[PDB]
Amino acid sequence: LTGTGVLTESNKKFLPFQQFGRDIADTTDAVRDPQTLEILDITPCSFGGVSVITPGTNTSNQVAVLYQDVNCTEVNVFQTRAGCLIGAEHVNNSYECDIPIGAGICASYQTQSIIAYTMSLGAENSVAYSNNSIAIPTNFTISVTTEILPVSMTKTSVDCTMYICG
Amino acid sequence: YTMSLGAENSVAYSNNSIAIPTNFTISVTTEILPVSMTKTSVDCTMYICGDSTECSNLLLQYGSFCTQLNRALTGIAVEQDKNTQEVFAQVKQIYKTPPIKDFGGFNFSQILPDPSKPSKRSFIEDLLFNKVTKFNGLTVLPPLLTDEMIAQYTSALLAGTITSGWTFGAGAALQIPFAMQMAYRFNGIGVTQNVLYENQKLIANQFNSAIGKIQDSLSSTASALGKLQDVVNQNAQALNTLVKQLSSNFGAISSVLNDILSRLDPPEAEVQIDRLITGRLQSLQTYVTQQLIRAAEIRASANLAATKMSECVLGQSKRVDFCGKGYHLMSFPQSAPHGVVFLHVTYVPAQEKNFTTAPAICHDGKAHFPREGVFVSNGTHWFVTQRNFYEPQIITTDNTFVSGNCDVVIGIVNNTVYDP
Amino acid sequence: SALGKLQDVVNQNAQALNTLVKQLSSNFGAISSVLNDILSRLDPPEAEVQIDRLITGRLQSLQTYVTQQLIRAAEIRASANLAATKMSECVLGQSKRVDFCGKGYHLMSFPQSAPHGVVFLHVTYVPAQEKNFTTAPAICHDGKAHFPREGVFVSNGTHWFVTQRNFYEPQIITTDNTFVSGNCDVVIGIVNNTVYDP
Ligand SMILES: *[C@@H]1O[C@H](CO)[C@@H](O[C@@H]2O[C@H](CO)[C@@H](O)[C@H](O)[C@H]2NC(C)=O)[C@H](O)[C@H]1NC(C)=O
Ligand SMILES: *[C@@H]1O[C@H](CO)[C@@H](O[C@@H]2O[C@H](CO)[C@@H](O)[C@H](O)[C@H]2NC(C)=O)[C@H](O)[C@H]1NC(C)=O
Ligand SMILES: *[C@@H]1O[C@H](CO)[C@@H](O[C@@H]2O[C@H](CO)[C@@H](O)[C@H](O)[C@H]2NC(C)=O)[C@H](O)[C@H]1NC(C)=O
Ligand SMILES: *[C@@H]1O[C@H](CO)[C@@H](O[C@@H]2O[C@H](CO)[C@@H](O)[C@H](O)[C@H]2NC(C)=O)[C@H](O)[C@H]1NC(C)=O
Ligand SMILES: *[C@@H]1O[C@H](CO)[C@@H](O[C@@H]2O[C@H](CO)[C@@H](O)[C@H](O)[C@H]2NC(C)=O)[C@H](O)[C@H]1NC(C)=O
Ligand SMILES: *[C@@H]1O[C@H](CO)[C@@H](O[C@@H]2O[C@H](CO)[C@@H](O)[C@H](O)[C@H]2NC(C)=O)[C@H](O)[C@H]1NC(C)=O
Ligand SMILES: *[C@@H]1O[C@H](CO)[C@@H](O[C@@H]2O[C@H](CO)[C@@H](O)[C@H](O)[C@H]2NC(C)=O)[C@H](O)[C@H]1NC(C)=O
Ligand SMILES: *[C@@H]1O[C@H](CO)[C@@H](O)[C@H](O)[C@H]1NC(C)=O
Ligand SMILES: *[C@@H]1O[C@H](CO)[C@@H](O)[C@H](O)[C@H]1NC(C)=O
Ligand SMILES: *[C@@H]1O[C@H](CO)[C@@H](O)[C@H](O)[C@H]1NC(C)=O
Ligand SMILES: *[C@@H]1O[C@H](CO)[C@@H](O)[C@H](O)[C@H]1NC(C)=O
Ligand SMILES: *[C@@H]1O[C@H](CO)[C@@H](O)[C@H](O)[C@H]1NC(C)=O
Ligand SMILES: *[C@@H]1O[C@H](CO)[C@@H](O)[C@H](O)[C@H]1NC(C)=O
Ligand SMILES: *[C@@H]1O[C@H](CO)[C@@H](O)[C@H](O)[C@H]1NC(C)=O
Repeated sequence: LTGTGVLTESNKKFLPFQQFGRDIADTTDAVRDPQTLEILDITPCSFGGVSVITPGTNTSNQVAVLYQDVNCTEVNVFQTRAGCLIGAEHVNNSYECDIPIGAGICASYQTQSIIAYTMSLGAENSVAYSNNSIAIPTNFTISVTTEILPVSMTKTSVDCTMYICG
Repeated sequence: YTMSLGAENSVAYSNNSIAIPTNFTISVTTEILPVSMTKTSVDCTMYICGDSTECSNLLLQYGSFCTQLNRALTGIAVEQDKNTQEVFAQVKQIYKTPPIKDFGGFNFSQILPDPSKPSKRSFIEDLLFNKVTKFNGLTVLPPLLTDEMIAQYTSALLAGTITSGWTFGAGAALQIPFAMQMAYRFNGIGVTQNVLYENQKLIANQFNSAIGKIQDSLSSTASALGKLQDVVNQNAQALNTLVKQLSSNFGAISSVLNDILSRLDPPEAEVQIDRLITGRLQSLQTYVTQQLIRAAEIRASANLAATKMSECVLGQSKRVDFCGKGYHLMSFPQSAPHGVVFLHVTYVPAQEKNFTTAPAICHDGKAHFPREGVFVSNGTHWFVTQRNFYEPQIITTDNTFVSGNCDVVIGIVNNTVYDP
Repeated sequence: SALGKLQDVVNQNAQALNTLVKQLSSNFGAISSVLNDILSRLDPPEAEVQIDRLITGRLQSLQTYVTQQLIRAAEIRASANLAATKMSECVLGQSKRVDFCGKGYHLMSFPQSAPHGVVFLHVTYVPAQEKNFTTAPAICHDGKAHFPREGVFVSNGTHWFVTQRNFYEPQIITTDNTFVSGNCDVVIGIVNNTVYDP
C-alpha cells in the first residue's frame, strides 16, 4: 500500500482484526503497522492553492502571495480565514476594497508597499431621527448616470467536420 | 385523490353593487431568495493525477481542459461575490438607529441588531442562520463579505428605510417620523392619511403581532428556508458524486493510480491511466457544466433579489405580488446563509360591506363624477368615499366634478349635491 | 474601464476560440497532433485508431465550447431582455421603479449604441440641499383636524406652513391645501395653529 502523507498516533478504536481504514472517498485514512501492533492515522501532506496579489506591472513589480486554506506554519505575515498572506502589511485602517482576497480582507498598493486590511463598507452616518423633525430639500440637482448593458455576441459559426477532419 | 385547486367562490356581481372594505389588516410575508453559492474550486491536476508525474505528463496531451475548468470555476466564484455585492451593497453609507426608539408604537427590536451579541445580528437573522445546515483537490473559497458585514449592510438598509423612508435610495437620507412615512405609504396605495393616524395604535399592534408570528413560524419549522437548503444540498451532491467518481475504474484494472504504477511498467500503465484520466476528466466537465447552469440560476435569483431590495425596500412598489400578496407598504431585509429574506409589510382589506353604487348622479340635469372615490348608498342616503376604505363623506362640489348631463351616462342616479 | 462589461464579453469569446484552436495542437494520446502526418506515415489499420483518438479529443473540445457558448448566450439574452425592458420602461416612459433607472427619481433616459451593447444616460432628480424643520401630521383649528391634501406640514420655529414633500415651497395653511377629518382627541402628534379661510 503505497502513498504519501503524515503518519500520526491515532485514537481510532481499531478492532483486533481490522488492518486499515478508509475515508468516504474510498481512500486510506489509517493503517496498522505490519511490524507493530500500532495504528497510525494518515493525513495528506499540507497542500494548498497559491495565488499572487499584485497591482499593475505598469505601476510596480512588488507583489504578495496567498497560500489558501493553510496555516502560517508549513510555509511580514498575516493569518486570515482564507490562509497565509506574505508580503503584505497588516493595517488597522479600513479602506475600499481594491484587490479582494476573502473574509473581508482586501489588499491594495499604497505609500510604497502592499497592504491588506479589513474592507470598509462605507461612511457611517447616523440619522437625526425624531417624531417631530423632518428634513426637506430646498434645492436639487439633475444627475446623469451611465448604464452599460451587453446585448449581442459575436455570431461565430464552426464547421465541426473541417475543425476535426480538415 | 384528485387535488383541489381551491375553495370555489362566486362574486355577487351586479351592475349596481360594490363591496368596499370597512377595515383592514397589516400582513407580513416572508420571501426567501437565494443569492450566492459555495465558492468551490478544484485543482483538476490533483483531482485526476494526484501526486503522479507520469499521469500528469499524459494529462498534458489533452491540452487546456484543466485550465479551462479552473477558469470557469473561478468565474463562478467571482460571480457569487458580485451577486452578494449587488444585493446588499446598494447603499454607500452605513446608517444607524438612534437610542430613542420612538417609532409611533412600531416595534423593530426583533429585526434590528442585538448589540449585546458577538455577531451584530437580529433575533430573526439568528433563527435563519440556525435553520440552515476534501484532500482530492477540492477546496472551498471563503466569501468576500462575512456574515457580520452582510448584517451591517442589512442594518444600514433597515435604519434608512425606517428613519428616512425611500429618500436614502434616491440620495441623502432625509429624516421623517415613522408614522408620517407610513401615511405617505398609505396615500401611495389609494388610502388617505387620516386612516393611519386614527388607527395608528391598531396598525402598530398588528405589525408587531405579525413580526411575532414570523418568529414563531421560523422557530417551529425549517422547511420555509428550503430554497436555500436545497441549493446547498445540490452542490454537496455534485461534490460527493465527483469524489465518488474517483473510486471507479472506467475499464481499467484498478481505481487507484499508485497501485497501477506499482504493478505495471509504463507501456501499459499508460493505457490504464489514460482510461482513468478520460473518466475523471469527463466527470469534472460534467460537474463544471452543472455548476455553471446552477450559477446562472443563482445569478438570476440574486438579480431578482437586488431588484426587490430596490423597488421594495428602498421604495414602495405598485407592482402586484412582486412584494407580497397585498398592497405594498414597505419591506425589511434580513440576511441568511447564501441568501436574503424580505419581510413585506402589506395592506390587506379584511372587513367588507355591500353597498349599492352608481357611476354618477344628477343635481340640476348636470352629471357629477367623483374626483377620487366612488358613490355609494346603504339604502337611503348617498355618499362619496374612497374605494379602498369605507370613509363616507357628504357629496359636494368639492368632492366631485361636472361633465355633461344625465341623458348620456348609463346607470346614473338622482341625489342632492350640497354646496358649502 | 467604464465599458468593461462589454469588452469582458469579447475577451471571453476570444479565449473560447483560441483555446479551441490550441486544442488542435494536442495529441490526446495519439502519436502526433497532425492528421496528414499520420496519414502519410501509417496505413489505415492503425491510422484509424490514432484518428479515432484525435476525433474523440476534438469532438469533446467542440462540445465544451458549444456548451460554454450556450450558457454565455443565455446570460447575454438575459442582459438584452433587461436592456429592452429598460428602453421600454425608462426611455419610452418614466419609471417609478427605484434604481432601475439610476440612483434617483427617474426623469428620463437617452439611449446610445455601443459595440455589442447599449448605453443608457439616466437623467434623475437628486435632492441636494436639505433643511431641518419641526413637523406635525395635523393641526387643530376649531376642534377639527386638518391634514394636507398633497404635501406635509412644517415649522420654521414660529409659523407653520404646508409644502410638498420633496421641495421646500412653503405656503399658507388653508382649507384649499388641506382636508378635514375627525377631531383633535384622536390623532397623535397633532398641534395647534390657525387655518386661513379665503
Ligand atoms: C441651488 O443649487 C444650485 C447649484 O447646486 C445653485 O446654483 C448656483 O447659482 C449661482 C448663482 O447664479 C452660481 O454662481 C452657481 O454656479 C450655481 N451652481 C451651479 C452648480 O451651477 C442655486 O443658486 C441653488 N438655489 C437655492 C435656492 O439654493
Ligand atoms: C379591524 O380589524 C382589526 C383586527 O382584528 C381590529 O383590531 C382589534 O380591535 C379590537 C378593539 O379595540 C381590539 O380589542 C383587538 O385587540 C384588535 N386586534 C388587533 C390584532 O389589534 C379592529 O377593531 C377592526 N376595526 C374595525 C373598525 O372593525
Ligand atoms: C418589542 O418587542 C419585543 C418582543 O416582543 C419586546 O421584548 C419584550 O419586552 C418585555 C418587556 O421589556 C420583556 O418582558 C420580554 O421578555 C421581551 N421579550 C423579548 C423576546 O425580548 C420589546 O419590549 C418590545 N419593545 C418595547 C419598547 O417594549
Ligand atoms: C345610510 O346613511 C344615512 C346617513 O349616514 C343614515 O341616516 C342616518 O340615520 C341615523 C339613524 O339611523 C340618524 O341618526 C342620522 O342622523 C342619519 N344621517 C343622516 C345624514 O340623515 C341611514 O340610516 C343609513 N342607512 C343604513 C341602512 O345604514
Ligand atoms: C332623475 O331625475 C331626473 C330629473 O328630475 C328625472 O328626469 C325625468 O324623467 C321623467 C321620466 O322619463 C320625465 O317625465 C321628466 O320630464 C324628467 N325630468 C325633466 C326635468 O324633464 C329622472 O327620471 C330621474 N330618474 C330616476 C331614476 O329617479
Ligand atoms: C418663520 O416664518 C414666519 C412667516 O414666514 C416669519 O414671520 C414673518 O417674518 C417676516 C420677516 O420679519 C415678516 O415680514 C412677516 O410679517 C412675519 N410673519 C407675519 C405673519 O407677519 C418668521 O420670522 C420665521 N422665523 C424664522 C426663524 O425664520
Ligand atoms: C390646542 O387647543 C385645545 C383647545 O383649547 C387645547 O385643549 C385643551 O387643553 C386643556 C389643557 O389640558 C384642557 O383643559 C381643555 O379641556 C382642552 N380643550 C379641548 C377642547 O380639548 C390643547 O391643549 C391645545 N394644544 C396645545 C399643544 O396646547
Ligand atoms: C518482528 O515483528 C514482531 C511483530 O510482533 C516483533 O515482535 C519483533 O520484535 C520483530 N523482530 C525484529 C527483529 O524486528
Ligand atoms: C503606464 O500607465 C500610465 C498611466 O497609469 C500610462 O500613461 C502609460 O502609457 C503606461 N505605460 C505602459 C508602458 O504601460
Ligand atoms: C494554526 O495552527 C495552530 C497551532 O497548531 C492552531 O492552534 C490553529 O488552530 C491553526 N489554525 C486554525 C485555523 O485552526
Ligand atoms: C354581499 O352580498 C352577497 C350576495 O348579495 C353575499 O353573498 C355576500 O356575503 C355579501 N357580503 C357580505 C360581506 O356579507
Ligand atoms: C341592471 O340590471 C337590472 C336587472 O337586469 C336592470 O333592471 C337594470 O336596468 C340594469 N341597470 C343598468 C345600469 O344596467
Ligand atoms: C438637523 O438637526 C440634526 C440634529 O438635531 C443635525 O444632525 C443636522 O445636521 C441638522 N441639519 C442641518 C442641515 O444642519
Ligand atoms: C416624541 O419623542 C419624545 C422623546 O424623544 C417623547 O418625549 C415624546 O413623548 C414623543 N412624542 C409622542 C407623541 O409620543
